[PDB]
Amino acid sequence: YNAPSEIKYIDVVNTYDLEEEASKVVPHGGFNYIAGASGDEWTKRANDRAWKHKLLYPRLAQDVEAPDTSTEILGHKIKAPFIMAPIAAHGLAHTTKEAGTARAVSEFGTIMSISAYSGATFEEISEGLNGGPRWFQIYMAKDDQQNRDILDEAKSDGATAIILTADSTVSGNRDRDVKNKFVYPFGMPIVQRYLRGTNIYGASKISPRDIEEIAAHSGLPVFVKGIQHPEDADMAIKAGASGIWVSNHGARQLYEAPGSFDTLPAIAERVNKRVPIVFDSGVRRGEHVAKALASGADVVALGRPVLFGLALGGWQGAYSVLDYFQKDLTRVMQLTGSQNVEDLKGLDLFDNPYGYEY
Amino acid sequence: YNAPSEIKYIDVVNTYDLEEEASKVVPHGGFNYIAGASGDEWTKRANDRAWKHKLLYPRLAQDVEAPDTSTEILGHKIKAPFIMAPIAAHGLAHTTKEAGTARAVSEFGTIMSISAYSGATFEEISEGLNGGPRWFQIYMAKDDQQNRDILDEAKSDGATAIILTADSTVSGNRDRDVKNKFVYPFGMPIVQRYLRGTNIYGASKISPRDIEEIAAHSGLPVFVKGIQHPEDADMAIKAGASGIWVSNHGARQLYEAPGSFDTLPAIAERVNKRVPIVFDSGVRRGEHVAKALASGADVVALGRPVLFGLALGGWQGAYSVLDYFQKDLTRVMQLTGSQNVEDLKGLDLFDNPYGYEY
Amino acid sequence: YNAPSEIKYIDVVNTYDLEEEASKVVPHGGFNYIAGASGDEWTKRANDRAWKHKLLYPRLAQDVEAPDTSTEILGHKIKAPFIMAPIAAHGLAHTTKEAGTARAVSEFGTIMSISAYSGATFEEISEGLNGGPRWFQIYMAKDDQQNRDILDEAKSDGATAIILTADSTVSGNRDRDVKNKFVYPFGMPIVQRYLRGTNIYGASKISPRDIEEIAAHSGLPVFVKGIQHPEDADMAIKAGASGIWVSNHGARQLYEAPGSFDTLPAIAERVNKRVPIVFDSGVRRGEHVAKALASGADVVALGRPVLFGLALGGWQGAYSVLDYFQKDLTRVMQLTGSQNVEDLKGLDLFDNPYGYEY
Amino acid sequence: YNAPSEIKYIDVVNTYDLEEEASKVVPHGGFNYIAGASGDEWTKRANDRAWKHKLLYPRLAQDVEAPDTSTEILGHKIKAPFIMAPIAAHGLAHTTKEAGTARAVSEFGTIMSISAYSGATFEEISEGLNGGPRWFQIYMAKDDQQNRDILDEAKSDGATAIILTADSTVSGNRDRDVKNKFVYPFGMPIVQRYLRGTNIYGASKISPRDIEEIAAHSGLPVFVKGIQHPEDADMAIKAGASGIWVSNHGARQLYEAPGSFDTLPAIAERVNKRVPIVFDSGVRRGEHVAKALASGADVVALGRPVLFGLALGGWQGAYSVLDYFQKDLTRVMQLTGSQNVEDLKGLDLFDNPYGYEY
Ligand SMILES: Cc1cc2nc3c(=O)[nH]c(=O)nc-3n(C[C@H](O)[C@H](O)[C@H](O)COP(=O)(O)O)c2cc1C
Ligand SMILES: Cc1cc2nc3c(=O)[nH]c(=O)nc-3n(C[C@H](O)[C@H](O)[C@H](O)COP(=O)(O)O)c2cc1C
Ligand SMILES: Cc1cc2nc3c(=O)[nH]c(=O)nc-3n(C[C@H](O)[C@H](O)[C@H](O)COP(=O)(O)O)c2cc1C
Ligand SMILES: Cc1cc2nc3c(=O)[nH]c(=O)nc-3n(C[C@H](O)[C@H](O)[C@H](O)COP(=O)(O)O)c2cc1C
Repeated sequence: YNAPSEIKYIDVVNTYDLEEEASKVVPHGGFNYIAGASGDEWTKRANDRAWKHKLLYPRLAQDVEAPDTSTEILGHKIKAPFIMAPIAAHGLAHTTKEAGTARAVSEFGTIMSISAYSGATFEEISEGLNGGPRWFQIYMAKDDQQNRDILDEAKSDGATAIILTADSTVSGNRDRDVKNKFVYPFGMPIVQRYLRGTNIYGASKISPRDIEEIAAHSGLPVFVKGIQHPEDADMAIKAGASGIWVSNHGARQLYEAPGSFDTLPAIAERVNKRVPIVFDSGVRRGEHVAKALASGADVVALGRPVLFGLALGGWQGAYSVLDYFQKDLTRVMQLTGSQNVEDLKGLDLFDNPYGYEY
Repeated sequence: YNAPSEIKYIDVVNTYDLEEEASKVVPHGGFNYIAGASGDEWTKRANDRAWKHKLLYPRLAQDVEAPDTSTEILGHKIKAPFIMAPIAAHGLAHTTKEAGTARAVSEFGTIMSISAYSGATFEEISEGLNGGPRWFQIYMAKDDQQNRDILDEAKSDGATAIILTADSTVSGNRDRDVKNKFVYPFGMPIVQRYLRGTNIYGASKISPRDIEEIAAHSGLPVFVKGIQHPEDADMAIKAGASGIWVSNHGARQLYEAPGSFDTLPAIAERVNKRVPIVFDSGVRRGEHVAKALASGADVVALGRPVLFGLALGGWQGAYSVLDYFQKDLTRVMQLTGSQNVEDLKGLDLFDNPYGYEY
Repeated sequence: YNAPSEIKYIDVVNTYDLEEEASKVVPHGGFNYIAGASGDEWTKRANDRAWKHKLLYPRLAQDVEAPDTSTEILGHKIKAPFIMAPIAAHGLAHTTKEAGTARAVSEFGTIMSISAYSGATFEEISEGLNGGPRWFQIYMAKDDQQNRDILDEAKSDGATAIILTADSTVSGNRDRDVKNKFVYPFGMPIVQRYLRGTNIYGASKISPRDIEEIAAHSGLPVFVKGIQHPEDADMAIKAGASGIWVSNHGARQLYEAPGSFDTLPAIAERVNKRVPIVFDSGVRRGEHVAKALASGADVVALGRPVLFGLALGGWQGAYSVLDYFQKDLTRVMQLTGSQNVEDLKGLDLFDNPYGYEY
Repeated sequence: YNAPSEIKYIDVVNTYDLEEEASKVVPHGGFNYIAGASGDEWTKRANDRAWKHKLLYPRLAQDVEAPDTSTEILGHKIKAPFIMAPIAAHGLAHTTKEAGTARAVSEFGTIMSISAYSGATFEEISEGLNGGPRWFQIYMAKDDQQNRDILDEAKSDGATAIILTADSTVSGNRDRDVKNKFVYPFGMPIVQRYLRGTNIYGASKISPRDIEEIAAHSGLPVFVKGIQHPEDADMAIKAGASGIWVSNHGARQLYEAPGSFDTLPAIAERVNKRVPIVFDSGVRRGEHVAKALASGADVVALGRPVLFGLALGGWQGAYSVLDYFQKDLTRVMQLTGSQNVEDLKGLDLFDNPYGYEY
């Protein structure tokens, strides 16, 4: 597998163009694994078009200070209200793999989410993180010893939250991967450390009782990731979740489902401040960060655009994408009259009943 | 007429691609007879786009068991909540014609619907069915002796329900067939057995009084097929129908009518459990099966995708399509938190007022 | 000007295809005069797409008789619920001009509307009409003697109604005609008979007072044509109109206005049976005739499709288009459970809030 | 920089075609500076498509007089209800730059808006204006001496209103300019007159307190430009604004915001006659002028179409565009039954919930 290896900063004009650019340097199979989605990708398109359902108003300012994008989540002060989403197998995008992404995320000043299906060992990731904050993403194993194992791993790795991904009991119908007959070219050292001698995908099982078990034994706040329905959010909190991570997995799971942003207000209204909300699935612009905040998210998580940046320039390319989002958000703050992230949470959005074609 | 004859399993990634694939092996006229629809096909497109009006939520599970797709209708236990729709002239798709479809349907474990306009004799179909359950579809004849004849045929053929198709008093404005000057290359042996010596299309007449007559004399439960309006459903039940088959005939009849799925909730609310509902016209994915169930159908009927599978691989190709739907539905069950078909009937759907372009 | 001259019947599969077909035989300038509309034609497209806003239901029959398309308007029994719209300069489409259209309309058995801007003399039209019913369309002249003149002409010509076109005070912004620098190649003998010695387009002025004047002096029922707003319909009736002709002139006048069919229900509700309603602007299918009837029109008027038929086959080609509409409507009647034109007035339409893309 | 220099009248059929025509004579970088907008231009498209959300009705007349497009704003009688929007750097379009635009605007008989970022000196503009009315557009400087300077400039230049642009604290994300690496080829003499010896873009800061300061010290009525939210309109008036200028800067500022016309009714309802409203951002047709008037604007401002006319023909080309709008509006008046600009303010618009695709 001939992944790119060049390390360089990139001039990000917008994140959409990074997809086609990365397609020229990433092997075909791996690129389509990253870029593709379930079915004919209608729900991936819905994730993108949902942002046109609620529109920003330019507005007058009420404060004289320059804008400040910093915020805090679970006690971590971060430079901007976005974190890195947990994504498997960064080596499909770049030879420096998860260590490269971790270096970009740590140097930028936000939180790295580590997929249990990382292609890098934690020691490799730890070198890139250089002490930066990290959260650990897990799937629910049928074998409860494996859950005890991975929770111990997360604690030993300095994780300050667990991300329990609920929406991946089985894979989505990812037509690109089926047609390409795609096969992972490398292993999963973190899960293999624990599975050796005891099928990896088939080891995973979630219900409210599962959430309760993980929350009771992790010693860390647990986000439940993949929530799209408000009653699930309520049930997850009552079962002990310390956070709700609104997501459809980048449209890589259930097909013919809503665009993720369209589900956020109903969830936020039901959560009603009880726990923090992370929002993902389709964030491509600073305007999207702002809209998610205005709609009840505390932070968003970034995914594909960062991986495409990693493909194009390693840690410096991924850093360029994070820098782009921070600068893009700053512009949106100026033009919406917002001085800080809290102001963005208070924005009034214009409801567009016409949708994408207007 | 040089229909395909090869028998093989096929790797179904999605059913949409089967249309173009079948177009390469089926003679032009017959293929466009199968694939085409009335007018400029806007209502066929509406049947397809209607599925984006109600979207599935991924949700947490409440049961530990593996998913089970089986269900029961009119006392028949079937492997999945879909049956074969009655379709004329399977010999346009494959030399093994209705016997090939019947073998796939019986081996899979669901119900075969036999069109009165079959190109195969019942003995030919019976060999494929090998004892499997079958329903018999009829049109209302103007000559009441022909109705007595075909009801006797159905009983002699072991049918356990009659499908009275109401929406075909005359043909739809099927532009493809007119422009191709298409002509059936073979006969209709089942109707000819009774019509000989006594114009076939012109023999057919329906009103509530017709439904009452068929229901009173068939000795079998009667589904009325082609219903799209709730008041017709109520009238049909009051006239003695034992089932409502919501359908627009695959958009092959009335043009500039709604997509069939959009009509289902209003019908289901009016039927209000009185009789079983079969839904068809546009089912292409497991998500569609689930949405129909959640909207009040007891089972769906499959049509064009199975015929395209038959064209590509005979009974094994048709079987591959049925297998695809069963596996696709299983995935949807996992991701919606559903353990069984009854759970699917209880799903909450997201209303998408933006329609297809979102 | 080299207009087609061939006379032949044509096999009409749909009326949309007649446009491109006619473009191959009609001189470029004249063809684009017939086919074009104001601005970028968005409102012509709206006239067409409006039909997808209200959808037909297939439904059970309640009567045993074969369908009958006949109806009556202002005492004239006509073979089907459509008449010929007043259209200028039929010689742009065919050398037999208005006489050819009149022969088709009379032989079919409906009403011919004669534009004051006919290229044929009345004697020429009269030969084609062969005694068939005719209505006379006028514009309001600034010179009231010209109004007295044309009303006398209409009476002498056997007209049984006047069509007062209100929506043409000035021409629409017809980009095709401006860019083609189109110029009428022949004269207007009917208006010239009266204008000689007394600038034709500039002779025309309407207000409720104008309607009152025409209705008081015509000796015939007056339809006011071009109505799109209900308050205008009420004002026109109170001023003495004997009919309301809902129309946007085939989108050839005001741009960025609604599709004509979308305006019909509000007008019909306000008219509330007081006078007959003629509907036009975008009728292309039997389904459109049915929908207009169900929405409050007594008849529709046909325009461009008949002219395209005339271009392709003279009176026999125009006849073929009328025959197509009658047969198309008959099919729609069968499938909607309608035995006669009154049944069509009682149809329940499905409201499609998604519009054209569904 | 090789700007066009030819002076000629042009035959304007519609203003949309002027864009492509100007692209053939304006240098690539400057043309894309004029034509482009933020992001992928979705909000520029929204400005255009918003006009299809409210549709005009053709209607009967209630007055006998010929239409009159004149109106009055802030005591200035103008020939038609549109003015020239403030636009920087007209020299990108034509060598005669702002003097050419000013000559067209003055000769036509409306108000010229002068951007503080003009490429022409005021003396150059004054020659073109030849005494015609002018308003002066400013940005809020951080250095309050610069605000005192520019307000003195405006008064010395005979300005009769100040346009305080609020929506440009920083530049929009104008992808065309970033990708073209566009750089202004000439200077800004008006701002340089005051900035010399005391970074131009970075000199600009607005809040209600800023509006109050400008309104208290200008000696002239102050319009606040860039308003899209009603509460900002109320706050601006309470702070001393004498006018509200509804605008999104031609979509050159905040991305993923509404089309400007969609924001106008809510603003007009809140302003509730307190001060005049100027509307801009997307006006391309006489129908748009009429719709803005009917929705609460007193006049509209024209932008890109006039600059494209200037590129194609200098002052005579810009004049041709103004003449086009006046003639186009006259047609719309005739067909809506409107005799004067006040009648246009009273029009009833058809609400189109289907949007652009209908
Ligand atoms: C290539 C790829 C791999 C992913 N791997 C994981 C994973 O291992 N665990 C997980 O919880 N989510 C995974 N996700 C989902 C992401 O966490 C996140 O929800 C998604 O990337 C957001 O959508 P976006 O990148 O289109 O904005 C993955 C997504 C992609 C595209
Ligand atoms: C080629 C073809 C032949 C059909 N023949 C019949 C028939 O003989 N009797 C009947 O009731 N329906 C017939 N139908 C309608 C089907 O029963 C069913 O309603 C339709 O196939 C469902 O639409 P779909 O296949 O697009 O999902 C036919 C449909 C097709 C496409
Ligand atoms: C070429 C052409 C000429 C027309 N001439 C007249 C006319 O002279 N008088 C009139 O009242 N309407 C005239 N109309 C409008 C028609 O009466 C009618 O409203 C229109 O054709 C209906 O739209 P459709 O043909 O697209 O269905 C004309 C329309 C066309 C296309
Ligand atoms: C090339 C260009 C330059 C502009 N410069 C200014 C400016 O200097 N000051 C300002 O207030 N608005 C400026 N605008 C915004 C215009 O005043 C106006 O709001 C916009 O042109 C209206 O949109 P439209 O031209 O698409 O109809 C500019 C617009 C363009 C296209």
